[PDB]
Amino acid sequence: MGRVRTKTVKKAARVIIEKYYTRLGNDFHTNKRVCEEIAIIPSKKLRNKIAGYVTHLMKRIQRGPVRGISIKLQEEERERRDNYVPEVSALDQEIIEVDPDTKEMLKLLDFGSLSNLQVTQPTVGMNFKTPRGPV
Amino acid sequence: MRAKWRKKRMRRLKRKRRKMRQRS
Amino acid sequence: TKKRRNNGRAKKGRGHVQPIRCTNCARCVPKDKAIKKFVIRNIVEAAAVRDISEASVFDAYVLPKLYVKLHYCVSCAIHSKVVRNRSREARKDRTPPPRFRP
Amino acid sequence: VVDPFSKKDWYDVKAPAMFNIRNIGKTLVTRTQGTKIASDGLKGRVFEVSLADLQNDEVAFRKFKLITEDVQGKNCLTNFHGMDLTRDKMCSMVKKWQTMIEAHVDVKTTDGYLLRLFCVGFTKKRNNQIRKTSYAQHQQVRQIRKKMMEIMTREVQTNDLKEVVNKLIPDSIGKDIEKACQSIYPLHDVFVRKVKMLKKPKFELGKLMELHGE
Amino acid sequence: PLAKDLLHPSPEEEKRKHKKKRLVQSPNSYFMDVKCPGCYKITTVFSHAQTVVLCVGCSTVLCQPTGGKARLTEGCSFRRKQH
Amino acid sequence: ISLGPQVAEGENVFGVCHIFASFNDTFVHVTDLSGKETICRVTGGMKVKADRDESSPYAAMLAAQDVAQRCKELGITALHIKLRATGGNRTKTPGPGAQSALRALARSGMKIGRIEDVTPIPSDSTRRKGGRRGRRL
RNA sequence: GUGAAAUUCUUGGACCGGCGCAAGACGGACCAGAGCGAAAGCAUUUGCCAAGAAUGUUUUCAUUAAUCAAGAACGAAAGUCGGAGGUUCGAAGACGAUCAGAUACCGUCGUAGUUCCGACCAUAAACGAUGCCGACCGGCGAUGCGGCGGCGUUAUUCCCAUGACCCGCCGGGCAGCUUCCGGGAAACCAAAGUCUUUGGGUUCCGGGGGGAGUAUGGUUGCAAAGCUGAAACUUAAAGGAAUUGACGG
Ligand SMILES: [Mg+2]
Ligand SMILES: [Mg+2]
Ligand SMILES: [Mg+2]
Ligand SMILES: [Mg+2]
Ligand SMILES: [Mg+2]
Ligand SMILES: [Mg+2]
Ligand SMILES: [Mg+2]
Ligand SMILES: [Mg+2]
Ligand SMILES: [Zn+2]
Repeated sequence: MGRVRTKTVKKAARVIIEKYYTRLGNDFHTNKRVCEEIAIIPSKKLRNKIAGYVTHLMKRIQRGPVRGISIKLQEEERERRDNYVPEVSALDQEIIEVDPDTKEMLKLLDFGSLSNLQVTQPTVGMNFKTPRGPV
Repeated sequence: MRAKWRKKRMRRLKRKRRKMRQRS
Repeated sequence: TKKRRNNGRAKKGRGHVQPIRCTNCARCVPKDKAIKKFVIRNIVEAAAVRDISEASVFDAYVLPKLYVKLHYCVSCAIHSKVVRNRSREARKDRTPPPRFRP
Repeated sequence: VVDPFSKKDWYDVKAPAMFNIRNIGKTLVTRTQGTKIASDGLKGRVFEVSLADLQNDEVAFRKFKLITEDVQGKNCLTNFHGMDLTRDKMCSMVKKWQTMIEAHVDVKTTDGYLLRLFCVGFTKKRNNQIRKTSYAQHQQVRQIRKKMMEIMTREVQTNDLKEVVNKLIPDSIGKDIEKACQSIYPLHDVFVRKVKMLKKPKFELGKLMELHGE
Repeated sequence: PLAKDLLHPSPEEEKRKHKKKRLVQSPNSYFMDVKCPGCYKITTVFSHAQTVVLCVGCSTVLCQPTGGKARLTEGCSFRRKQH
Repeated sequence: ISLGPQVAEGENVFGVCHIFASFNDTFVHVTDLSGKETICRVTGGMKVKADRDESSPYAAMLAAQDVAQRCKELGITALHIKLRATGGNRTKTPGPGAQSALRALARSGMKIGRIEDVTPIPSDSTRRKGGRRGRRL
């Protein structure tokens, strides 16, 4: 009841997280003791409010990737993306399941008679399309 | 006045006028 | 201004559609203009199903339903809150409101 | 001043031999005074009774009438008077996007009973169908109606009422109707919705006894 | 498609179009020859026959007039004439 | 003597209960199995004296309780149900007293058989009262 | 029966349950942004009578056509006349409520009428507030009829035809979704587009608001009324579409 933080405290908290993530710990009273030297805060009330939101945000950081940028999380994100190419190609299948009609397309593209190709049995029934209306 | 009731009033008035004309 | 393209009814290639009486106020209304609700209610309240099942002479007896089709003139339909006014863009949708199964 | 229910006596009601549960129930009437004989008081009563409390393990939406026409001892003797379906089943069966083919025919049995059989027929959408509606054209409906009107006659004319009663117990008429019309338009939900007794043959006593006894 | 060659349509779309809506009109119907079993006479019948055609040498039916196309009595052979 | 039928213990006797649960009043009529001969009939109107509550669920509850007491006193220990609304050219939904009446019949210890709607549905009816402009309220 | 009541029917058995009898209305649910018809309009089964669209067609005639002053047929409901029938509903009428009043809305009763046959009337927001014929100009998914072509499934039978689904194509419809085609004051419209880049053919019809759809004359009608239809005078606005705000029992 009546405990919503405003843009001021939330933005200041996010800014000091993305600036001083290394210099912060999970404690409230430790995090309130850094805001005096890492910033200028006109109020003690606003200072400890920001400190509490910083504790909440960094608890969430340790639990997950909050939209406030975390440098370490940035490098794990990077090494996930621009790395982990598997040892085997996901597109180097020894056999590829192929339509007779696409096989006919490939021989019209002069690529018939290729060993890595298996002609799939075409399905029978033509039962696509969802039933119309309710029921 | 609703146009329908104005029409009905005017029809009544026309009947009365025809009555008075017929009396002459 | 023409509020609705279909003029608030479904009559398209017809001249005259036979009327029905509103189930709430007994007003004559064209059948396609009237709001139709197909209510399928249990014959017993859900709070009394257990009492009826315990007082039943049968062991596995299924409760009959109550199949009733309701016709409302749009006056009673709006008054009884079955339908609601919508925005000009939202009037263009015809999807029935969701069942809300969970 | 004193209650009339001290003057009432209890009577048993017996289904015919066509039903294995013979014991329909008990009904009461005022004892005999003056010319107001209780025997005529029992006669002319209908017992609107279901099927599952007359047969063993059959459908519960079938429903029978069982007029009372003679009383002996403490038992009432009942004969078939008409069958029908429940309100719930009949009104559940009707659905949108499908057509109802209904037919009626008046027919006399061999023994002089006259019956009006009503049949309903419902169009079945195929399991692989995408079209929302399953409607039959007018000539298709007419052909189905004529087919069932033809077939209900030969199940009643050529044969007697008691076997008619025990053969519309499983609704073999409706199953045959469903099976006959698949070549014209597939149906799924076919029952003889109702039959009503029109005339009766003079109430031969021996027929009643052999219907209840052997 | 702003550049459809209206003046060399491939036979596919030419054939699927309506007969009058073709570039040059072409009747969909044709003439066929029909072979009643046990008969030597080769009877030429319209593909959309409206009447009961008969063999002059034997009293049997050959085609049943239907909505669009005459339905040939079973046991009869037929081949296209000059495509 | 109990003014009842000669019955065993493991079996039971069946009556027919006709609940005409309209609006403005409810009926808790109980007849025999054939329906020609009646046992007891009490309505919601004979259980309240306010003329507003004749269709109220509480009046139907009291009426169903007294029907149950009368039937048990007479020797009827199981009832079928034939629920009815006003029907005809008029409305088809049962009145508020149907639910309470049936719950009271069940709770009072009376046994229950087949339940069925018998509201008079017309294949087509005469003109319904109210005029083509309906009931203006 | 009502919001609540009351008028009203009731120990002479009203309401309720049951079996019958009769009468006259009405054809529920299936019933759909579905079909048909020139529109009005048309929904229980079966038979009969003629009639019609679309489709199919290597059938026939060969311009016979489109639109139309005058004229003619049909034309919801209500109304009028004559004869049957009159169940329910229900103008007028009566009563009970409500109200400050209540000639009303609400409740009860109830005449004409509502139903059938025959004869009038010729009017409706008779609406798509949108003339007909013809051509062109986007797409998409459905739907009704007809025809054609196909993997397969199902019904009898031994198989094909024939039905019932599935997938497409074509023609005519009822419509729908989308679009900076384009148009418009905009709402919106695949027509209300192809309109200053103004001309396919043709019929009707409007010229600010009232007076006035009145007066008078003519004409039709049993009547009610219908068709035709002014002037004096008066007025600076009346209106259409959207925006904002205020207000909404
Ligand atoms: Mg408006
Ligand atoms: Mg109209
Ligand atoms: Mg209101
Ligand atoms: Mg008329
Ligand atoms: Mg008369
Ligand atoms: Mg009345
Ligand atoms: Mg023109
Ligand atoms: Mg002017
Ligand atoms: Zn209403």
